Amino acid sequence: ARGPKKHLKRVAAPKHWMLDKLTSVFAPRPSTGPHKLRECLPLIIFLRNKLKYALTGDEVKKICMQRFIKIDGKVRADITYPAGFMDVISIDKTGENFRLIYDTKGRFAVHRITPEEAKYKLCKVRKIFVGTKGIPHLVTHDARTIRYPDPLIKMNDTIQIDLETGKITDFIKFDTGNLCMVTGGANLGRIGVITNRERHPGSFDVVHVKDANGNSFATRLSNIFVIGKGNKPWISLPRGKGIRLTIAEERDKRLAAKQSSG
Amino acid sequence: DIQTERAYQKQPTIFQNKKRVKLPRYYKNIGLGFKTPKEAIEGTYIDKKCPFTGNVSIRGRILSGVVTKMKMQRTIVIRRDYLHYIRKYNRFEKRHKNMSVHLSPCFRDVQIGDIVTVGECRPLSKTVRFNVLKVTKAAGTKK
Amino acid sequence: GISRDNWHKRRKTGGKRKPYHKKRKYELGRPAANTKIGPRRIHTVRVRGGNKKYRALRLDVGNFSWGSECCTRKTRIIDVVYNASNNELVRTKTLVKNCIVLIDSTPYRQWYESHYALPLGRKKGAKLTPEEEEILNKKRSKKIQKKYDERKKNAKISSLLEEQFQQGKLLACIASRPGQCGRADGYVLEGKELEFYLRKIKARKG
RNA sequence: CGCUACUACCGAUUGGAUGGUUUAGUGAGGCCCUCGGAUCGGCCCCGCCGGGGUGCCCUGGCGGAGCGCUGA
RNA sequence: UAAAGUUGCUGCAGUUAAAAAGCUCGUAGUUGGAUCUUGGGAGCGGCCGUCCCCUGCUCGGCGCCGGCCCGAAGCGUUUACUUUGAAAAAAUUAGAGUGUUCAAAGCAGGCCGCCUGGAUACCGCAGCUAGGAAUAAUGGAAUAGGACCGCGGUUCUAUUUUGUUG
RNA sequence: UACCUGGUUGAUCCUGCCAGUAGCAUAUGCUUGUCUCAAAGAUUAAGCCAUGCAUGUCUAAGUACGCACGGCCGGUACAGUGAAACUGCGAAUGGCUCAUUAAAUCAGUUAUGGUUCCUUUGGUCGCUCGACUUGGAUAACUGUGGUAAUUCUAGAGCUAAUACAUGCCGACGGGCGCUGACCCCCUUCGCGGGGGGGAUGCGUGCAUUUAUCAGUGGUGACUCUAGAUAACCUCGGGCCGAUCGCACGCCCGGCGGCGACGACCCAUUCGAACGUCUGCCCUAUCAACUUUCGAUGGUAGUCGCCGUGCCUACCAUGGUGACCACGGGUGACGGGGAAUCAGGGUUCGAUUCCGGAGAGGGAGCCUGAGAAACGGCUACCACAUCCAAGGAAGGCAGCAGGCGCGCAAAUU
RNA sequence: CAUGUUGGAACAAUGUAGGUAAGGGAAGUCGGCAAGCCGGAUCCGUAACUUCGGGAUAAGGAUUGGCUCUAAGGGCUGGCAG
Repeated sequence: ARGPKKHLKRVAAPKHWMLDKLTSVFAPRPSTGPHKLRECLPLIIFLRNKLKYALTGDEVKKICMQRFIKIDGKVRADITYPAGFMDVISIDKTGENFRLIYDTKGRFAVHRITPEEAKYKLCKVRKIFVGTKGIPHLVTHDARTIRYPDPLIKMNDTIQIDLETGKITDFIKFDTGNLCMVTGGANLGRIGVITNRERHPGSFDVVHVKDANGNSFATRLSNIFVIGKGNKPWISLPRGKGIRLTIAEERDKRLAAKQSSG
Repeated sequence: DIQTERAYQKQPTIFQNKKRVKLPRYYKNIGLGFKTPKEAIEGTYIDKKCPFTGNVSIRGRILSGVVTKMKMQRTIVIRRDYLHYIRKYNRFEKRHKNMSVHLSPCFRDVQIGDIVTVGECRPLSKTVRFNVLKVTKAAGTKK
Repeated sequence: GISRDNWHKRRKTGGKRKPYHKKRKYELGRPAANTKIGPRRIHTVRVRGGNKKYRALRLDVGNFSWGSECCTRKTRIIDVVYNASNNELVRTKTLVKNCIVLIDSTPYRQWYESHYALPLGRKKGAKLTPEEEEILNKKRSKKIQKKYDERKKNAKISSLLEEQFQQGKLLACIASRPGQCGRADGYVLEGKELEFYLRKIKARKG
């Protein structure tokens, strides 16, 4: 091509959307927004595939044009709006909120939370930008440029904004002992404690993270998002607690409920 | 010394006509834990494509080879030998890529056969994309 | 039109590339400003990203920074003396970056006498009969002559500069791209910078 | 050696036709610089002279030119 | 394409069947002798089997009281090799889950509203990563221009300190 | 399934091939009851195309005086509906094809600290110390037309803005720089010598240009981001809202909720381009290639959005090559993949997913964030259409269809 | 030196000796006969064939004035001056 792209093929729709092969040629190519193309979940897919509020494509547009859906504390009219990690969909009528969290597998978890919890979202600062009059800024993972920050917020740290206003409340310093959501690689959604900061001048720095069962792994620093201090997360975690038991344990644990039902 | 070119040869950052009553020399640490040599700090040379006394930032890859030609001025030819695995004939084959590399004049007494570390940067010229980061002396060679 | 393509020309080896695509629009070149010394003429060119680039084509004015005590005005550009790129850029009086130009001295002679309280150049015995610049040198209070008294000991300018003021024509270096930005801005040569470029004026003369 | 069938090869014809890159030459065209200036204006300043301030000004129906400025 | 071990890396043939240059030299190319790290303690099950210790120099805690014991950090002959981790588009392929009526397929569906699906593997070479150090490469000192050591002196040096002031 | 078998001989044992043998995927033959999936003008001709369609689009919310329609409470214009038209956006996606193209493309890997980027999303929008709303057109319309002809347009009369331009005051009283009249003190007999108050003038945001000074925040490393000063400001111009919609509230003409659109800058998102490292089929009946038409470096620019011989000036005499350079061929887009397959391999990939190229052949451009666009234009070349002979219009390697070529391929 | 052993006046045909011709271009003619083109130098480039010497100024191109500079190439006296 010779510019931007309007269409995305269904066969090039990313792995975790779970969009099938036989029904459609195209996917919902997300609107441009705070999250990347492959790293979001479009509102359309979440509202009809992940929840079955709608069947067809028209019925999703017939919901958000009554202005019901409210992603991270503001109403967005856009069936293909990129809803990414930590983003809270406050569907106001059913009495249900939805914080988009990475499951133990690659998928974004269908995760109901309380409005008391929904009041804030968690955000990873990407760089400490200083403005034009010695006024610093903080670029979050989801584009939330927040200025007059705390100078002790480094550029791996995660913060706590307020959805009603949009200003820093609490922050986690990037230290070993703090919890971690792994936002990339084959360990996408493993929740462990950081226990090694391995530095490399020039190339990418790798970070070793250990699960609550003691199942250790590693991930390059660009794909880790801290969600707590100690083994105590600030959010509500999906069921299984992002443990990622192996295929042979999943097999028995599927059967352990299958046989116990009759 | 310098200034047998047409334009006035200087470093574009340091100012050298300030009122009073050895020049103030620009040098930066190159990064990657490489030592900035004595002759780059003490010396009287001036080069925009030198990574010590110039505007060129070392980013991406750090490679190494052996110096083969030193007849281009303020730049050399290295030779990088490697083996290529063919999976049919479960054997290797001696290959080489002789890339053109910018030799900063701080690395003064270089001889051909010397082992040279290069650092990827922005394209200096048509074919030169690599500055010399350290020259280690060749196998043996007291003299 | 004219292009900057990295495929039309030869390899390291001297082998030639076959074209896989015809001239791309992003591989664009345009005809040069070749900007003159005349009364100001600056055309606007629309460039990549719908942004605005100012082709200076004729240009008399420009910003010239005095090196040593940082006085810079909107000064006239009277001649082009030396260009290290091409000696044909000098004759065809063209301003490009790293040009050795001549400018008006009197905007900076006006700053010196306001600040340093001494006549700069001025063949000795010459008198001002209107008598207004002599007001800008003399006629002060008691304790503020002291402010000038401690400034007269940092006054002695470079003797190579002083003769340029005495002729009324400062040697200056163009430090902007007039063809790109749309200004013939730069700075005034001092010390070893001037002592170099003065030799390349003697080298040309014979 | 002789008869036949077939297949390439040599072959005068400075053989012919298709591409390819290319010296030299002419050169459409767009684009660019530089001149140009067809026309279209809004004014100054004035005319026959209207409605108020005190022969001066302030506004309107309308009339030329020095085509005097200025812009596209 | 297999059959073709009749293209032969695995894996062919060259005395007489097709085939060793007439012979020798010879620079690329390929391949190159042996050689430098062994054995001991110790924890351990039924004489044997198994794990572990035999480099080096500031920030903080488990202290102990100018000195030690242990971690967080930078560096440490390299290379090939091996192992490990990262990173690796889906679809295809192998394959886990499930009666598309079976099947090729599909990613569905399953229970009396709820439950759980929509795993994982493989991805040659090159680059990243951290172990391993046999094998194969290579490097130290042989005019000692040598390592280990504090000495004696040399040139610019900018802070703990000569109350605010120079 | 890690497989063989017939054929030289009077007979033999070999070498050795011919031929069987099964898969595959093109075409063709004869045949065919059910039903479920499903290729399809790649191969020759990137040959030629009749005709139809394939990108257009209005909200409460830029503009609504077409009775084309319509409701009733006006005389404080507008009910509301709504073609045309202006405007804004899209038309650079998608589809199709495989002609080019052999370190090219492409794949894995990285870099952009060397650059751009409409929209989206989050910042920013009294930061600058100097009007209760301005100006004159044009379109639709009416009206008169020229032409064999077209999505050809002219002349004339009116009329709109989130179209085209000029521009205000509020904020706003001062603050910070250099200036300086002048103003109280002290110190020595007076000079000399040490600290203060301060009218006026000049300048004062961010964006942009140059130069200088200094060492908040971020990096493996900046000539980064800030900071201070000095100036600069493109008349073929940065911003610093003349914009519209709702329900409309509160109270001896002030204030206010929710939008919508626009905008300099900053990030972000979709990208895009330029680079890094390694990797490609056949050929030596291709052994030297490249270089005062850029070959390889250096310097200074021009130019570009940026890095760069990208292009010039001026130097230097380099640069690749038997580890196969350069040349030539390809019935060559590249990879994901496909077929076969004990293990190794061999062969294919036009083809739905990605990246690239191209729209008859080249070339040149406009508009725009983005195109060297072809369901855009301007040429030339090949081809071909309508014609009153003056002119005019064109681009199926979109979907169908049709001709041509063929062994070879579907419904206007 | 005095136009080659004479002058003057005209400016016809036909000559003899020089030229030039639109458009075509060897159709003229035994036959390109005669005429014409080409032509010097500098810078590129140069085929078959060859007895390897040649062919060769093969063929085929580009350039050339005037003016005004720049640089380069030397003697001579005591890595530089005169």
